[PDB]
Amino acid sequence: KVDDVTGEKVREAFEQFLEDFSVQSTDTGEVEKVYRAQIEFMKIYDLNTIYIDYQHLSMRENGALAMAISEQYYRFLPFLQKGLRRVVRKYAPELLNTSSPEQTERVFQISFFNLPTVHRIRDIRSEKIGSLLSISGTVTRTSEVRPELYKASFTCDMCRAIVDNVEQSFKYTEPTFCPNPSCENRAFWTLNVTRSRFLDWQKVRIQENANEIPTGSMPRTLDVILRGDSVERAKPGDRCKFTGVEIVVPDVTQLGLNSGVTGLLGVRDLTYKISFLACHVISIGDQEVFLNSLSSDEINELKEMVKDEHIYDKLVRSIAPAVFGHEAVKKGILLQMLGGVHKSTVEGIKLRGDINICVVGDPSTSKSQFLKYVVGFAPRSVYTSGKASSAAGLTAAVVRDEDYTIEAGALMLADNGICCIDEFDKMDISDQVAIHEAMEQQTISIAKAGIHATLNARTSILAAANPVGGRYNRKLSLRGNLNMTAPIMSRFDLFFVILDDCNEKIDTELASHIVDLHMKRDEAIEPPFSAEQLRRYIKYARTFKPILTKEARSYLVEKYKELRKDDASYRITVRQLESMIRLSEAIARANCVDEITPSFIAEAYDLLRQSII
Amino acid sequence: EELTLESLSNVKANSYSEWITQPNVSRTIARELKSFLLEYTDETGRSVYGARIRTLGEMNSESLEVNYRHLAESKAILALFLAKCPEEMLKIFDLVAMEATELHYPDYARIHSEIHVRISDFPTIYSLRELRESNLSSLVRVTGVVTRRTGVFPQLKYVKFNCLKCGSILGPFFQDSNEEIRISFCTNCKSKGPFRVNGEKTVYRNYQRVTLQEAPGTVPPGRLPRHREVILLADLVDVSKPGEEVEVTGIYKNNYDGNLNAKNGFPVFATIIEANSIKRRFSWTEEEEREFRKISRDRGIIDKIISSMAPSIYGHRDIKTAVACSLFGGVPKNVSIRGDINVLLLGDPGTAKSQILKYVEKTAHRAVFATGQGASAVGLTASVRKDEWTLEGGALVLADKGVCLIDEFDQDRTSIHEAMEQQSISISKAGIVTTLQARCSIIAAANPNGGRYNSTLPLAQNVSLTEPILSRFDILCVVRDLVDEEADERLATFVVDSHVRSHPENLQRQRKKEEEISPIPQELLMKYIHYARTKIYPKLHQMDMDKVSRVYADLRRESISTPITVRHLESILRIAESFAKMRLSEFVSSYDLDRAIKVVVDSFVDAQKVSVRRQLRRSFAIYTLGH
DNA sequence: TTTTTTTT
Ligand SMILES: Nc1ncnc2c1ncn2[C@@H]1O[C@H](COP(=O)(O)OP(=O)(O)O)[C@@H](O)[C@H]1O
Ligand SMILES: [Mg+2]
Ligand SMILES: [Zn+2]
Ligand SMILES: [Zn+2]
Repeated sequence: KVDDVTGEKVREAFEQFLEDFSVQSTDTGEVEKVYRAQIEFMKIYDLNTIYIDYQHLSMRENGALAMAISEQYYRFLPFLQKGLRRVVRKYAPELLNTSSPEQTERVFQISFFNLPTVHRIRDIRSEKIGSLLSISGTVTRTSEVRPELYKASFTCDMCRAIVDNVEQSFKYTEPTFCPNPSCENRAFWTLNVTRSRFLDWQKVRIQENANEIPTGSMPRTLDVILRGDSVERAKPGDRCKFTGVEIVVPDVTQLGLNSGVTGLLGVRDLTYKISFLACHVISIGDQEVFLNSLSSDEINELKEMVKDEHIYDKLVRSIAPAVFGHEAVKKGILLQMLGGVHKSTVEGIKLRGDINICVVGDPSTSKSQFLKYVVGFAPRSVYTSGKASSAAGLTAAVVRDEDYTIEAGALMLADNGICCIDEFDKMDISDQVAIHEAMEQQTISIAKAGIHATLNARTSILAAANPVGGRYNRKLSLRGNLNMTAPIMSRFDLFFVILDDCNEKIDTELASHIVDLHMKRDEAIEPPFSAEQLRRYIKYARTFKPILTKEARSYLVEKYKELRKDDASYRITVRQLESMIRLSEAIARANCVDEITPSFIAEAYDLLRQSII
Repeated sequence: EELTLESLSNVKANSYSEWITQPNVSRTIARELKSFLLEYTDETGRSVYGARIRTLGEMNSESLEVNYRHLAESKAILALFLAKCPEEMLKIFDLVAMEATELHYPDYARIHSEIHVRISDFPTIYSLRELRESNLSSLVRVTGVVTRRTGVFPQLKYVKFNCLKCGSILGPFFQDSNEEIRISFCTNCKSKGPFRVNGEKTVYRNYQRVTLQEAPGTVPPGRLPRHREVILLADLVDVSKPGEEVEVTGIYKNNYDGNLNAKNGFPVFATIIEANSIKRRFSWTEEEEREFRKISRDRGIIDKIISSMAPSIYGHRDIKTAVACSLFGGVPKNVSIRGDINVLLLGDPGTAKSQILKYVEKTAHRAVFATGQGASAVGLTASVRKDEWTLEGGALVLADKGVCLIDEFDQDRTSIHEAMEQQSISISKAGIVTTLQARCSIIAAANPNGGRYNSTLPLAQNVSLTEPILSRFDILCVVRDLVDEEADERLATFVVDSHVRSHPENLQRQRKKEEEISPIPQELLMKYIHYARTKIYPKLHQMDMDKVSRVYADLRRESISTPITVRHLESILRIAESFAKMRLSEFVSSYDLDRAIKVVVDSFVDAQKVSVRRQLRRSFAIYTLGH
């Protein structure tokens, strides 16, 4: 056959890079041949794929091998796999076989990782076709894993000659001429499913990131393909980097299974479609188990702010560092992010522990910046404007793809996390009702379109509206000062109503603060804690499970009685007591106390009292 | 020559199936399987499979139940072999079933030429997402909720054919249920050609497919639920209904189709499961029958039941009574007397009415819960879509003698109208006039006039429902957010205690957890309603019904004083029957009628609060509260 | 179904 002496040279260099790499940071520069050690671990677990750092092979042999493979990855891949099999035979001959009946050949997936750079979706070019690259972006769509037919096998339906180890092209391929020279069967190739080996496969769609080419352009999208262990390796709707080769997808319909090339196809033309074949995938976007996940210094820092007793106030201060004032509102953020203990009673009734906050401020109150910080600083956080939004896009949508199927809405896109709702006032009343039922149920059911599916839809909602007429009439009542269905009002945990004040001192302070925010830009802000530090502490608190206390039971019952008397009930109901308990849970989580404290209930009582105004 | 079971341990074959297909290997496997069936026994020593065969013949069932653990207990080698290559050993074990059944029931082939093996308790389990190509071609135990079901249509179990060229007859090839035959050749003349199916020789098996979707809870949070299709074959066809959670065990098969090929531009195969044994994941028993019969007593059994209604919800004892009566219901007397008890649960928002409705949902053997805004009147009634051309039923229709939980009170309104007037759903969709008998109880709830209840103006004025709608309710309930420091304190104590008891921190502890908030255990209660409705059929007391007549006449007189209807009398009778049922009384007693009178008189009192409430109270103090 | 000017 074709010598491809360069190919076999690359094979040899690749096996020598896999076995004689002789590099290891463990025990300082002491060489372990980390690829030989990875082969040893491979024997321990008997996987298929081999993780290969691009930088390792780059330092290997001056990176000439890295360059060659990175360009002609497609051409070199069979040689690389053959060399990997040779290495396995050398050191892990057991793994050389799949490893009872006969064990077939084991396929090894060379999933290179840690590439030098990531090229953006628009950076993609035909020049890179077949070259190993890495692409970043969020996963807009995915596919159910399905068994691509890697190696095919067919029984000759005229002589029974069985074929095997037939690689398939994009279109389902079949043997052309019977291997049995005596036989002359050119069709009738009953696929031997048992003999043939199928690899797992999954289509995945991604879109351009916001700060990628935002300049006057719609975010470009790419169809990457997951194979082998990579399948399902990443969750949907998350920014991740995919390393692999650029694959050109010919139209199978043209293959037969502007114009296109022809005269091969034969008379038929052929139109292509570029795509990407991911080899390795990396995402970039218990209390004791969480601590284990943390680094030693990270655990120390955790303990450090745990020891701090002002920690509560400093955290509240850290919230929305750019935003000035409205400290109670920042406290509301913190508490909602912490959430509350969700529980289902013995009777089974589910009791939500989440907190759905609502904000009613005049324009320019920076509520927009408020939500921007919230979502940006919040995982599982979705931001949307009520004025421009569709119910299905917000909760869930039904689409037909070969065939009726479903598409997650904002609630799904952020279920079990923050749900920012900007311009809520402008939001459609019917859509508001859809959310109402969905959030109250903590569940979304797609009854329509024939299908009757249902999804968890559990999450927290940060409603953001403006008072009717762009201004809150203090003479009027919250219910009436803003257009919104009262029952949904009942299930909004909080209502931060933002008013204007002519306090000259406050005006001067805020003006100076803004002007500094522009002068010194980032230098102006200085929260007590870093956002990553804040998130680590927050998750640690999430790990906590507050427990109610006898004194707390009492304090709660008297405080609820006092609230009922205060309204004496347009805004005071059993829902208010439920929110009181949830706020107590959130405060304890901020206090990182497994038990509730009447002080915590006092804080929550003051919070709700202020919300009442 | 045949081989030993230990010899079978040495697979010594290219594949597990390759080993199984070995002739002597097949003989050994069959012998061992028959040995297991006849020999393997419960610890009691009785041949569990012997009794299973006995029943199989008796019931004429064509599917034989099999427990995987039992074979794992003995002959586990065959368990592993089957797991690796389910199809082959399934066929062999089915023949073993032939032999085992015939010896105990000679000539059973007449009753069923064949039998189907039904493995059970398959240890390994995977979710739809868990499924992997490694899993393919092997048995898998999976769970989910059926999304859509197709009608049971016949399929060609066995097929002969006829070459158009000569084609007198072609072999009776067995259809695989996943692909066509496509012989693409003729034995009579060596070549291709149109191979007309031989209608003379062909076996037909019932065929069906139902889509299965991952359970919501099973879905990882944020993760998108996935669904796979599972083909159901004869016997297994039409076991469960769409929207029902189910677990199945079948071979994870697959096949080629250029459709997906072009769709994904890659050589990928569609994957499907051929169900071998289905399982849906309440019914009382003799122990519970006799236990209910004892506890059925005059000792405030009605009161105890009410106390166990919505125990998570404080007070509302009248509401608890109404919902209990609805759960048990009343005996219908067709000719067309309704037996259902339609109850509306009007209340101030956030008054837990939705929560008690959900409680009933959990506490209801069959019920339908829908949202007036989030539920479609079409989805309540029916819809038509291509299957092809087919219709589907509606939620109201889905409610068959089962309480129809609903709230948030258009097309839905007229659908209820037709429903309340007659418990059936007429429809002429696609120019096909027909009716769908729902015959089910209804439960309603809403906010008066979309705002805090108003004592002024009657209850009807406090709502917007048409008076017909109001009357056709067996009863109506009103809840008001009145403020009382003592009641508020009691409610707060109850709520905080509920949160504490429900807190995760707080199995054997369940007995202390229930805290006797419910006098009867909830499970026993659920079985109680089921057993009572199934068996208890109250008999009205004509002698007492005379006093009922004069009482209704008095109520009519007072309505003229300031509006009763025969519907009120029928509601009183129905709820008296329900009272009898709650205490497992097949004979209605005067006390049932007294409670019915009080309840219905109260439901009449809810009308016209500021107008007449006091006058009605004075008039009926003896009729409703006097005794 | 969802989005969508446009008229009714
Ligand atoms: N009697 C009661 N006992 C316990 N909780 C109650 C009671 N009445 C009202 N509640 C509380 O009110 C809250 C809201 O009730 P909900 O079912 O939403 O009423 P609605 O259906 O009117 O919205 C519930 O969480 C429930 O705990
Ligand atoms: Mg409710
Ligand atoms: Zn051949
Ligand atoms: Zn012929």
